[PDB]
Amino acid sequence: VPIQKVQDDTKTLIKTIVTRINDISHTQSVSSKQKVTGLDFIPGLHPILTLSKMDQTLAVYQQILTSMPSRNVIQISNDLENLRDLLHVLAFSKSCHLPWASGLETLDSLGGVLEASGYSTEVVALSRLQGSLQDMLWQLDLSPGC
Repeated sequence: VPIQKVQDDTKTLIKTIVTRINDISHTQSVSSKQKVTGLDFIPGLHPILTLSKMDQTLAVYQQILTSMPSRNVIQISNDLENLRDLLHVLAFSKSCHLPWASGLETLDSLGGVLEASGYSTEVVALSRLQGSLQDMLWQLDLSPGC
């Protein structure tokens, strides 16, 4: 299938996945209930990553999301797979072949980004995962390399 068909489903998927984050992110008021965020900071930056890094970002976030006994963020973990599915078929139409991320490749190489500083609240993982998802969409119009 053409890249444009893959992107059509990826555009709506990312925009729909982020809606679940936004729905529980509606309570991230200024110093109201956004407590236990480790140190009131966002060490999960939103830089320019490639299709290979995009799949890996969802794989490594799953290793932190598993530690979150909150149906709100767990139901979202299954929706991340749907983005990655198209992402693998996307690079195929670009003559590029990316490796399927296992999950447990950089659990510790990334776990230090958060320091596990009371990372048990939804707002925290959601504040990181929110733009992490949208950070795959704009990227398809920037530089979706492999």
